[PDB]
Amino acid sequence: VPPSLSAHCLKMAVMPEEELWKTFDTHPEGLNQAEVESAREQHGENKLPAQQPSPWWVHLWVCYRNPFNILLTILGAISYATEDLFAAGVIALMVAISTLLNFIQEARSTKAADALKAMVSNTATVLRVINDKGENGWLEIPIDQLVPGDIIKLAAGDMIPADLRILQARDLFVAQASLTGESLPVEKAATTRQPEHSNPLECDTLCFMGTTVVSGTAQAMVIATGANTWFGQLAGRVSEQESEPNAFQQGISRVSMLLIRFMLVMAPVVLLINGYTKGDWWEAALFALSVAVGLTPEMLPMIVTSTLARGAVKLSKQKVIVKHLDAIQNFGAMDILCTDKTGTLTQDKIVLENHTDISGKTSERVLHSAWLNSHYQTGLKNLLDTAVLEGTDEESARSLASRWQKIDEIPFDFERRRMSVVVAENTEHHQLVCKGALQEILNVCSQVRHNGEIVPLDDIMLRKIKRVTDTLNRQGLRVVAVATKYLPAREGDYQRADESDLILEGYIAFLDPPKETTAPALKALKASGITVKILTGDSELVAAKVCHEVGLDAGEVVIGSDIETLSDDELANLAQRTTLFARLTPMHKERIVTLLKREGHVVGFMGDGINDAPALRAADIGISVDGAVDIAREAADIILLEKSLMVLEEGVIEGRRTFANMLKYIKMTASSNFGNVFSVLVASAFLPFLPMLPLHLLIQNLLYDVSQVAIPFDNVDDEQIQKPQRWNPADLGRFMIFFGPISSIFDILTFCLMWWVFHANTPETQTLFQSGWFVVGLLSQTLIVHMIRTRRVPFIQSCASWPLMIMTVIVMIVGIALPFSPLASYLQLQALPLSYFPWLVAILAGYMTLTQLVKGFYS
Ligand SMILES: [Mg+2]
Repeated sequence: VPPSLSAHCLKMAVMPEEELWKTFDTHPEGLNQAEVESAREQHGENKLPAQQPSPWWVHLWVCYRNPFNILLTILGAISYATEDLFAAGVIALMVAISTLLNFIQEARSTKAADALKAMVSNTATVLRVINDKGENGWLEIPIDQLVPGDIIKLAAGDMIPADLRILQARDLFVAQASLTGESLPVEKAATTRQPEHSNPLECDTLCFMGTTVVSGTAQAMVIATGANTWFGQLAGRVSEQESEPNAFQQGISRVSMLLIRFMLVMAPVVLLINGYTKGDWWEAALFALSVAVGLTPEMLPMIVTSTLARGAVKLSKQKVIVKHLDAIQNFGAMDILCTDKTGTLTQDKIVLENHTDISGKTSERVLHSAWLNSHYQTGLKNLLDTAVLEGTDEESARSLASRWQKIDEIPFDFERRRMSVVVAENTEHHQLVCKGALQEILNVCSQVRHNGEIVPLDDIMLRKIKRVTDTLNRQGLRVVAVATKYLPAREGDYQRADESDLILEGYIAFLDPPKETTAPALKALKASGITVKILTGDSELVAAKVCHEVGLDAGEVVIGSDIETLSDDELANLAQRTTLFARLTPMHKERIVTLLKREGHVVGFMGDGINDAPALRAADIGISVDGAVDIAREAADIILLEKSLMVLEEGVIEGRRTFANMLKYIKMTASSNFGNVFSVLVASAFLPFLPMLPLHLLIQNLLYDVSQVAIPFDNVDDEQIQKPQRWNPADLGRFMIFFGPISSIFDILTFCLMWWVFHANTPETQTLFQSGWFVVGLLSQTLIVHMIRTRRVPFIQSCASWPLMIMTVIVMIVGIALPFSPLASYLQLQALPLSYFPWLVAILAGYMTLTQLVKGFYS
């Protein structure tokens, strides 16, 4: 920070507002097109939404830094060094395919996740001159067009586009955690109320760029733009913009890290045992290359990405359009679901039930009062208005339409949460009818009609009305109170201020029948381990009653007022053991989701509201609907076609299947590779030659992975997808430790069979031995898949899908017939005598039966 720029801000904050208009050449009405153009030409332009794009060459490097590709490149270069061009070329092709696949996937991710902030859809509210004749108005212009000395208006949830001086403010609060480091918002006043000057960042009359407005409204004037902002650049995200990678790529990286760990503790050991026993350190390093390449699945990223892609494709037919590949991983493992009640628990169809007055008696004059407000409205079509319109009879409707004529209408606004319609049956007096939320109705009503008699509205009547609508809400009934007022005829236009001293004729009640499909869906969601939570903005009574029909156990309720007082940890503790949250603002939903995220649960939020998008952004997975507002869809992570918990439940089941397959392949390949590597290690000392060469091991792995291409099409047992899928190397390591030595035992048997029975006990005839262990190693690896895929019995209690069973047969045929081919010469393999095949079959059958029997010892 420059000291010179640290004094101009203080001077402007302490400068009188009277002289501020002339200093920046700004008028109270605003800035015209010519004035704005001159200011832009002279001072410059503000921070443009455009940012530095990632070059094609630069993106390839970050697309390559992942540890798996580094390990593969190291192995390929080493194989090139040790006079092995074929293996090095194959490894190079594998790493190139991996890089291209990661490239296309990362381009898709960048399309899905361009940056932390779009900075393009963000605009600013400026006065300007819309009519160009001094009429002015309100415009939504990009922040880049904000010139210095421009009058702007601030509202809650709007980030500061540039440095501004507060001219007028009404309870304006700004979160300056980025600049000042304080999370607590600092109130901003029109005049500097701070006693001590010389603190430009702490000045209450100055707001800097990069900060947001927590609450309140204000009208400030821009003082700096472009590089003149105290933030400086605030847009130099040229490189390392996506510091956090996909959780999917993170999973692949940690899986590769486990195997790298195993290599770094096993390859040196082999180098020692064979290399000290014999003394040929070149062959010792060749053994080290063999063990290092033994456990390194070549197409691990290819198979995992294929599995996730197939999951995403088959979810598309289940009305679950998943945006990103990574989203499936979080979708399977999700265990807490936070949804609003309207549209998921209850169908959005809203029928009308009852015509009660303040006394609760069924009164039809309340329907007469309500019908005019709905019919004589010219605003946006309302489904509730059509409901109350249908509620009334046709003859009475025609009589009312003939008797009354529309005069004026008050549009519905969130500030008052009410809408009023002015109608008149004659030219002497006019009748104003207003409907809305109950509390806002009593706030504007001073008298009520009790049993058809006008009575002053005292406190006892307020309490009795509160009790009766409390009973209505406990029934599950959305109460809407209707108010009427008689005023003399006038030529003026009625405004929101005219809704005062009205007479509350009665209350109308509406109910939402819960979806017929939602009860089994909620019963099944708990059968999948998913805990359903309701974060609803409606009344606590209505939500509690709604939870009863569906079958969800409301238990004790939590009101959004209480959660405001609590801190992060206590609120997280409360939210862990509570199911329903009511009377919630969007920030409350975001905070509750973030606090639920802490303990490790993968929390997903489902919403289709305009203000619901930040909750979608915060959660581990944001589920929205195609029929929602566009911004929510762009901020989501799964856009299912229609709001239904049955569709989401089936989507979760399929997203668990995709995870079970993707993890099952990892465990199978890791265990088999570790078994082969262990066998190489234990027999490294005794064999004067390599058990199997790297070119032999690499081809075996490639063919096994080709047989692993059908894994995404496998049939997952219902036991696997019955709980959230967790991914941790702690269990992968012990699975490898258990299921490696079982393979190593039979590989030792194969070593002994070659050494003694077939007399391949001389380094001049190592090819028969090396070739011989290759056929059995490649056959057993693919054959053990059917034994170890399922905890239950291998063929009579749980079978495998056709693609998997087939590809296994094809790879077996390729492996057996590979030595009997011209390709044997280039692969350093040779033909095998017919006496081998019965021994091969015996070894494979023994390995299968043994492994199936031992299998029960995991638990
Ligand atoms: Mg093996």
